Amino acid sequence: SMSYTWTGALITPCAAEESKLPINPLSNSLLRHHNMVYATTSRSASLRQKKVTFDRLQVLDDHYRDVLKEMKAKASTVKAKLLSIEEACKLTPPHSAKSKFGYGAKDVRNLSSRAVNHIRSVWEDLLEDTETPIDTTIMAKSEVFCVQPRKPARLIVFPDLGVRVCEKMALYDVVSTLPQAVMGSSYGFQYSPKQRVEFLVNTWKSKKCPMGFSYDTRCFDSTVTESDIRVEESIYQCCDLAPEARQAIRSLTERLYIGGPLTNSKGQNCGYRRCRASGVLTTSCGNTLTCYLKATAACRAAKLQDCTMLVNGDDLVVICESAGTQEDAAALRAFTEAMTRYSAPPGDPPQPEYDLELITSCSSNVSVAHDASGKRVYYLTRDPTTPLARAAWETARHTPINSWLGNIIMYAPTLWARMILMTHFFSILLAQEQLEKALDCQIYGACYSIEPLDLPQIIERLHGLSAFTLHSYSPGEINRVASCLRKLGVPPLRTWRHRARSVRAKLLSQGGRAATCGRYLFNWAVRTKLKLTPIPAASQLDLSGWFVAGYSGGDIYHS
Repeated sequence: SMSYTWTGALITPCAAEESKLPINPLSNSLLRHHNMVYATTSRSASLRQKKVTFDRLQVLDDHYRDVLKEMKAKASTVKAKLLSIEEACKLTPPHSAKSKFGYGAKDVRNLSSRAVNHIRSVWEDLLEDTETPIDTTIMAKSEVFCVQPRKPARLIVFPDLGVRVCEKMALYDVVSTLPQAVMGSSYGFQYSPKQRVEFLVNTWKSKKCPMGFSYDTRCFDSTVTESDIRVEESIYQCCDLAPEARQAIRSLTERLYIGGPLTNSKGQNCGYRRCRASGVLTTSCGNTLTCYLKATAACRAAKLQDCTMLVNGDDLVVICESAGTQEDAAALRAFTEAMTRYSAPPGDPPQPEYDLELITSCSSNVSVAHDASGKRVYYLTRDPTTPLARAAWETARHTPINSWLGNIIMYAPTLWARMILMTHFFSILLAQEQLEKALDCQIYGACYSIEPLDLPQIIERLHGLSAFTLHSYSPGEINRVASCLRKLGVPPLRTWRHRARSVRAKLLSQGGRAATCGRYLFNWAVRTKLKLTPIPAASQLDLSGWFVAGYSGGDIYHS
């Protein structure tokens, strides 16, 4: 059926939309070519609609059903708990979109009487009404990018804050625990960057002759069918659940997940969704499950040998035993026809790779570097263009989320993150004495509140001490970085080394946590390097729950 249907009304914005990168002194010392940095706005929604709207084709087969039975079997071992209104409220992000019922995020997080009563009533309605479609709002997503040799805004769809709190009560545990129990090592959100790199390399090294490929589904969300969502429910249904939870999941599937009416910010009727909503709690879990089910069966259909998959929602990467150049190519083509039949047509065409570093999954790839001793260290990196563009934008305007902080944490080992992201921002946090001001960043969809001064502990725990001593990067990584900076108008690396020397100096002067930041994060700036030893306060840090599950668009916040 059509993924979408439109009345004709337009996807509208609430407030104004900044699209051009301002001419700010602070951001300008970072990226001079400001006209190459733009932000999507509703003005291009039309273009996205035209692309995400289409008729879905799906033909299931024995392979699909065998894989589904296998997954259900594992699902059976799970026992999910219903969350208390309190627990679910504390998950609501402080800046989560307010409800159209006289209360918002803050009121929710605060167990305010009004908010709570509506939540109670919304929950009761989920238990009594098992059919009535549930309203959702549709917005043009505002994301920053660099021009190309422009991308239209993505569309987000989400129910009222009230329903969102109920989703958490009935599904937070399920989506935080089931993916793992079902997909085992193949579930990607269980791995921290280091861990993922480990899994990729060990896997690659275990194949007699490895062949790997990433597979890009053309607009995954709109490809998810009513059947996929029902099959996804059938899996949640194998869990042990409290009666009201089982009903809440049933009602939520029929009234929200499978589809429903779309309303713009003006309260007008935009159309109807019959595919995945990008802004619900089960979006990450559903997509990882759906994509895993289809890919596994497709691998069988294609006869790929001894496959090892890693799934992160719609992102998919596969490593298997090579059967030969020609064979692999045909096998990949088979795999693709299988996916197309399962309703997961390719975007870019999948290409077989025989060098791990060439494969790109989750927008990242493996690269090598050496530590103090010269030992080789695999780490995860990526073309730094988007990260940099957003760093500049986030520098010129105050934004709800700080991708830079999120990128430092996920790419702490990279050349650009250490030399650029670290220098620049610490430089600015000093000048404005906000090294202690906690900022919100995002990790796998979840919103985290973090103090920059904690970065050293965080980084050590998630990557190890080598993250502060990596050096002698591969030429390809260096060239991509250098090339990038030239393109964006960002000062060359030598200039960053100089700036870092200053930043570090000032940080050390301050002593305390700051002095540590300078000692660990910038040890690469000096030549008479210090001997970096384990940071005490690190392991004392509670990082459990940091790399357990994805929550992209799940309205999750536990910090």
